[PDB]
Amino acid sequence: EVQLVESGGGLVQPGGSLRLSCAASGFNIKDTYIHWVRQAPGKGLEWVARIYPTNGYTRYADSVKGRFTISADTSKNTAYLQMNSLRAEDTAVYYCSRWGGDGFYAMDYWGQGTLVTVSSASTKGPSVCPLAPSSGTAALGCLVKDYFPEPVTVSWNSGALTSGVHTFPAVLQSSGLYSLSSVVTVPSSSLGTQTYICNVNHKPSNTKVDKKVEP
Amino acid sequence: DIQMTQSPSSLSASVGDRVTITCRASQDVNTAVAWYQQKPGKAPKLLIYSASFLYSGVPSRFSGSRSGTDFTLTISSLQPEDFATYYCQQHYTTPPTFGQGTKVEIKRTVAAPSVFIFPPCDEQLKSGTASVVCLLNNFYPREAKVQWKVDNALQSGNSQESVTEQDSKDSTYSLSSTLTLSKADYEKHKVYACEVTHQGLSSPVTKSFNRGES
Repeated sequence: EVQLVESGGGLVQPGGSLRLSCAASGFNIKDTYIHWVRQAPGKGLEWVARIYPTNGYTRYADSVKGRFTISADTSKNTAYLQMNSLRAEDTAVYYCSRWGGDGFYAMDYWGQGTLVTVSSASTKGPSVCPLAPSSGTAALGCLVKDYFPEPVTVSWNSGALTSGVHTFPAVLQSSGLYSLSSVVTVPSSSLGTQTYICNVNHKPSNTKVDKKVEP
Repeated sequence: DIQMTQSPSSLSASVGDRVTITCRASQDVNTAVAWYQQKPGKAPKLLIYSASFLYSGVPSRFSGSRSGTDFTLTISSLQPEDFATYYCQQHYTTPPTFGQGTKVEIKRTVAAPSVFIFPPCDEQLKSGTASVVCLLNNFYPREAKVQWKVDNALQSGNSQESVTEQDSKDSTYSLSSTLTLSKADYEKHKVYACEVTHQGLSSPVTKSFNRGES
């Protein structure tokens, strides 16, 4: 079972530094090249660096060379990206990836990515506000307001309610804080026959909230 | 670095349609090109390698080909699940480079949104800001005009929209529009209305509430 798992991402001030790691299992990184590829929110994919872990040879994109250092530890089956002199432009999800083959130089396996946010703004937890059904089809929701940085996750009834759910992408307000809504449509008659709880988790601030949405 | 010019930037085709996505290399790249599919909030996934070879576990409707420096991705029969951004990639010389993507969209019959307005809650108010939410549910096409009226005066620049990804099954969109005022300003007005114009509605739909009643 091939797995790539990135860690180390988070909030860091401009001019600061951060070390990412890409832990591999189900294959030996010595048998291939490992890459870091990054994506800024709403933007395309940008290759950052790569390493051949057997001899440790490295290449970099112009946009990062001199600031970023890729490395590897073949016994721990893990690649690293030391990121120094970080700028606002470096803000992105960072994926690590492999070619994984002899004459097979496509990127067949990718990790799930780690989010690096370069900003002077501090961490703040969301307020969670229920959106009540007002009274066919009724709608209700939860507003998750003024949190930083991304990401926020939301489920309904601990993941048991999924049908009709819409959790919208966050919007960035002019204040520099995020907010997002999650809603669900339900039959109007159902409103007296079940409770609805939205489960909000903001990892960066360690804020967990469970608001009941009362009609 | 070698530039990979991908066209079109976005497209819309119906289920069963033959879609064709083109990528052109600025320098020679041999057959060292791959194609990826990216769904929102997730890693890219490999479709094609070395220009023309299907990667195992990818449906047969995905294929690839080359014509010198022109590279083509063909989805022979588009499906509701194929909503994504597709990327070409040369890996002939370092740095490997990606095209800027092609957003594929599923075309379907028109569907009018249901509309819901939500007032701000008591908790949020005390913080010094009030948010009013308008929900458009399960509609197509994406294009929708959502206008905010406060005491019948049209608002500008104080709302923000967000849209879900196309529904994997019924190929519709949903949309949230949040109107943000101050607690002070919100307290000075009575009638809050969301006005929705859309291809599937014969005339604009309005949902409103009055502050003081709910």
